[PDB]
Amino acid sequence: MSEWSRIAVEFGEQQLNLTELEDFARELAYEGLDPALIIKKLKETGGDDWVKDTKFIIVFALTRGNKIVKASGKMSNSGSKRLMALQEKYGLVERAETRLSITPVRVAQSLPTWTCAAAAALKEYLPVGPAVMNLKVENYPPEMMCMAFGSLIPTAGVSEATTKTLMEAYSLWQDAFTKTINVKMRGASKTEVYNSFRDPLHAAVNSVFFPNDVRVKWLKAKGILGPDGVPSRAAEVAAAAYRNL
Amino acid sequence: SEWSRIAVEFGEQQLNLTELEDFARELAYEGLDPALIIKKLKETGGDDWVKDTKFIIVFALTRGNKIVKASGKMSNSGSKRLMALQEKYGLVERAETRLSITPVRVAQSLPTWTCAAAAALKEYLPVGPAVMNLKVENYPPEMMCMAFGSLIPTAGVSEATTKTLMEAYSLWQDAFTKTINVKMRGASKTEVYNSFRDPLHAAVNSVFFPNDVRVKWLKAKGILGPDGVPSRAAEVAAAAYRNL
Amino acid sequence: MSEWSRIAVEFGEQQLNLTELEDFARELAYEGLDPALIIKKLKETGGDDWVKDTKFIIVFALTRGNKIVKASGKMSNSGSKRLMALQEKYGLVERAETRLSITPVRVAQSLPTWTCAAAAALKEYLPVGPAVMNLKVENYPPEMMCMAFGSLIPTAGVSEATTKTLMEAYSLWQDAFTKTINVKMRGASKTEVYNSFRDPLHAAVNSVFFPNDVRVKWLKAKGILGPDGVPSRAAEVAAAAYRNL
Amino acid sequence: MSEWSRIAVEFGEQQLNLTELEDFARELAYEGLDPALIIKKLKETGGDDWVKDTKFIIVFALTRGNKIVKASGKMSNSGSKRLMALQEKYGLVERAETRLSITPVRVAQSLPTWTCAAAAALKEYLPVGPAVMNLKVENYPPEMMCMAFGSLIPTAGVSEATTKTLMEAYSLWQDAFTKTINVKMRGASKTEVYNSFRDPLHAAVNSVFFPNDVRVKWLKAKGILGPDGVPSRAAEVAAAAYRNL
Amino acid sequence: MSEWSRIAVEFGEQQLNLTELEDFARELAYEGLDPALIIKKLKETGGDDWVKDTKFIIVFALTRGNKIVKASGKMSNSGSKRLMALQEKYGLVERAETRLSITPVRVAQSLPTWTCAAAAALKEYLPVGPAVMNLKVENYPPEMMCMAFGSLIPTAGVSEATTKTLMEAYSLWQDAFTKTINVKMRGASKTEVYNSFRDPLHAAVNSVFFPNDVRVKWLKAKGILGPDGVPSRAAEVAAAAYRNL
RNA sequence: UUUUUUUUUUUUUUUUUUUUUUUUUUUU
Repeated sequence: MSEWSRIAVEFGEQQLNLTELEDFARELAYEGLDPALIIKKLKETGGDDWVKDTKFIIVFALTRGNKIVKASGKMSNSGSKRLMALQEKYGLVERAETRLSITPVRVAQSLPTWTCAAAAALKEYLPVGPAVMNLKVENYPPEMMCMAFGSLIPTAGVSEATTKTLMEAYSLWQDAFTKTINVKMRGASKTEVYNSFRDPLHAAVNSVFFPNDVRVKWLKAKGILGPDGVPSRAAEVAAAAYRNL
Repeated sequence: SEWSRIAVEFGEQQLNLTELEDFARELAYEGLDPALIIKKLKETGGDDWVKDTKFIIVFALTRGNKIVKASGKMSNSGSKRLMALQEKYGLVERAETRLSITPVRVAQSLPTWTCAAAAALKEYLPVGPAVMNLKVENYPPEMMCMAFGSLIPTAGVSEATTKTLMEAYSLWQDAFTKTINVKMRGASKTEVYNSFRDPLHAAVNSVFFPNDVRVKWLKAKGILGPDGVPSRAAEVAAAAYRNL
Repeated sequence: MSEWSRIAVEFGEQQLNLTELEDFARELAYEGLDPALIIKKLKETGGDDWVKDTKFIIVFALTRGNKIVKASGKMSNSGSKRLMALQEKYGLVERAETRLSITPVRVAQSLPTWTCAAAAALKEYLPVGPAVMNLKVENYPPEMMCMAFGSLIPTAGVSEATTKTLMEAYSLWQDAFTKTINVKMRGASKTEVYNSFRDPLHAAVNSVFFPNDVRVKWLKAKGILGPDGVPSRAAEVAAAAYRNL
Repeated sequence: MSEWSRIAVEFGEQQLNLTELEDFARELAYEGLDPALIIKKLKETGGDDWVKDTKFIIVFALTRGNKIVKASGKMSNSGSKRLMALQEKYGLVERAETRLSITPVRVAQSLPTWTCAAAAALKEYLPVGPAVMNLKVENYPPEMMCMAFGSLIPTAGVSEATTKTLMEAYSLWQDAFTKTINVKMRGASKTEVYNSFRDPLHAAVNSVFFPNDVRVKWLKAKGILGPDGVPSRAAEVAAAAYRNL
Repeated sequence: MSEWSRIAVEFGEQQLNLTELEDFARELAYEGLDPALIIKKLKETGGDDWVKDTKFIIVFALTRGNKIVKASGKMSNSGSKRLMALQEKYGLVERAETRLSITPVRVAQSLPTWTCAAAAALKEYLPVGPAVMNLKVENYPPEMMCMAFGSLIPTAGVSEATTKTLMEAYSLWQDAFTKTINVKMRGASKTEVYNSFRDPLHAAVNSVFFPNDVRVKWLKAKGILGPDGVPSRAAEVAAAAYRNL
């Protein structure tokens, strides 16, 4: 023939090796919540005030969302004046055009070990609170009532069965949140709304920046799982409720 | 890594409940405050605010909030005064902040006046008997207004009455939404309620306009009977909208 | 609670004055055409040659439409420059965005009497011809055969019963015109096509700018209406044909 | 009332000039394309290579379409060098917006005899070839598998009955062609298809550039029309299928 | 009737020599993206390291799309400098404009002998994979979740019915792929979703790039068809799934 | 990333050789 197919066919006798091919996929994957760079801008700009600085931004992401410019107009005058100062201080963005972009939801997503705890303390003020969420699943735990907690769910050191059921329970909250927060997904099918958060959620659970030691010791402290390592009663009934309509 | 440990250490710190609660109240959602729009409305006009507001009210009742676009397709006499009132109050065609003062905002901020006026303007509203009379008969003109969302009460009256009055109200503005939006025309009914459930309930749940006067004004308009049952036009509208 | 809320309840409880309010209601209604302004713009700008300049503009609307840019490239190039010369001189537009906006059809709608006479003198050159109109109805009046006839139909001084017959007869020409001029409208129901031009037509006949006293004398002099105030034979048969699908 | 009421009345009371209005009507009458004009540009700039160059443009519209840039990036490099020169030589525009605008489709339908003769010898290369069209009618003549036969069906010298059959026979090819070529129009009804090419088809039939006498002579030589002046067997069967969707 | 109507028809009646018009029918025919044309650029620019560079591009095509800017903005640091470096050497673009334009999926579609095995190894990392598809067909062939397996569908040496089953079993993956990856294609009928990927499929299958002697040998080695030449049970079980929607 | 937002046409629609589609395609 020629160099047309002979080179192409000759490429095939090379035998693929699993680890190196996996490494390319491991190195080349979707993630938009890089814990490394997201925290550098907070600490480097503010030496000691960053601890109270991150207090303001994270609760803004947990309560209202990411539309900084749209929220500020509908914000209180006292809140808007300082929020814009924080906006100018770091240069926050509303749309995650790039990974290095600083948006409040990543800050919450990068410090979930408190964000979930803050959600427990702030239940009535959540975007989807007990007034609406409790009408879907009985006695739902308030810790899981958050957006950033998805990075705290374990993936190693605990049985995969607990991970699967806890995946289902969290996914139900996303269904309640996504329908309420977005008008487009209102009235859509159960799978259609589920299609909206496969990638960000699966990236959080498989994230390796958090060691598996901190999550397992934190979960048992809040009672979301029992001493034996299985999720609490409220978790499974939430997971079971997701199976049915 | 080192920065992995500080995140672990940061979360182990005991959160301040009263400080966090202080943050939450400041960051709680705030919407159109009818007290501030009246404040700007009252302070700018010393004595003509009574007659200047109703001129803006009828403009929002008849035409949209597009100030500049409506002025170019309107009578010359009306254009001169509207532009003068435009500069006097600093109206904005769109609502970016809570301080923004758009003509439709004034309509919803004074529901009692703006909605009784629409009763006599049956042939002048953007949508009325000329469009939806083929669906319902003897439609009440006293609620053919953009501000009737803030007039329907939920306390002091039975819950079922609130549902049907909301159910009847949705019929008028279902056609209004379909006629007013090019992309929304010919869409599913489920999309009509989904794209409208959020704005409707905010006006209903508002606690600015007193609840006792809501029913009393509605009582004199014939919408609610003396016994407390919705008028015949309410149920027939309720039955018509549910079945497409 | 607040005393200012009590101001709102009293402000709306006062009895509304219907007569004064209705004055506002008519004052804020839309009026897409102002025949005073269309004449005023031409007279003040090019009044030196306004006698001849307006004649070319209207006959263009008589024989074609509003698409200046699309029409300038298809017509003869000997006079295409002059139309483009008149394009910049007066500022014609293809769409009526505002009242100040001027289109060729608007000029025709502002001088209903002359354009009907011009249509009579140029019967063969209209987009719809008497040849297809002859098949529909015999001896159709070429002066009635014009777009701007709607603004010339009388509503006062003549009985309403015969006005509808003239209205129905004119609708036959409009039905043929709008079917030919728009390719998509062909093969449609009789009531649907009649509704595409119904709204502009009723607004045109009810216009107050053109006096009704001069409307009758012009209409009688052109042979459509006899000296007794009754339609001619051609007018009645044209209306009768329209009533039959 | 004011001057504007008087201006409208007095202008219509003026005596119109019959020759002045008649002059404007003829000037504003237009023709889509006179094939004499299109040959003027082609023949003048080409001294002796115009016969080969026209033979190059003619089949490019007959085989690939009226897009110079879109085609040039998806065809042979040997032909791209020459074809790019042809566009620069004649100033070929992609879209025909003016009567002076020159596109390969205009040249394709400006030489009706040679264009559709070429399509007969290249059946497998048409965008709508026998393979995709044999499922609608059996034994369709190759000479009609072209976009220039619309101007080959005559008006004078043949009866109205045979002309209608030829129009209907061609309309079937256009129905397959228009559905295939118009993206926005693929899922349209049968009565909508006839409206899409209603005006363009009758424009070619009524064109006066290409004489009627050669039209009937060309048809009989190609077997389309019988020696006695009647359509061939393949004509009515194509027309019948068009009538039957 | 004119000297120019005659000159237009004089060469339109000339007999056409087939060996000069069909000659200008293959120089103008369609050749889309040509395999071995993209390969040449890879060999000429990175001949010392094209083996390693090609694998990274193929992995990117498998686990991502064509938007190089969108993908690079939400992924790791180390890959971003690596992928951007390979971008300027090889000139990868997100949109294909010509035959010479190279997009990352195109490189992976001209070497299916590797990406099929690569897809099987990384079945967990495909944008659409078994995890969202095992509920459709059990024990699906792992080397199917790739865009290049269709260019190696056999056409000679095997029955046509076998090819249709392989075509159908391949048709299922895009039915899961284009439905999930395209919001517009979501909720589409089975007939129109088939036509979206029908045209690229036939060209890939009918391509003469791959000799069929090695096509079957590689296909046999993957075990989804027996040594007798009939597809394994995994293909036929997919056949039942596709036919009933 | 919604929680009182959406203002469409409203005496306009403007055709008489126009539309050039797919043919290893798109990653929201």
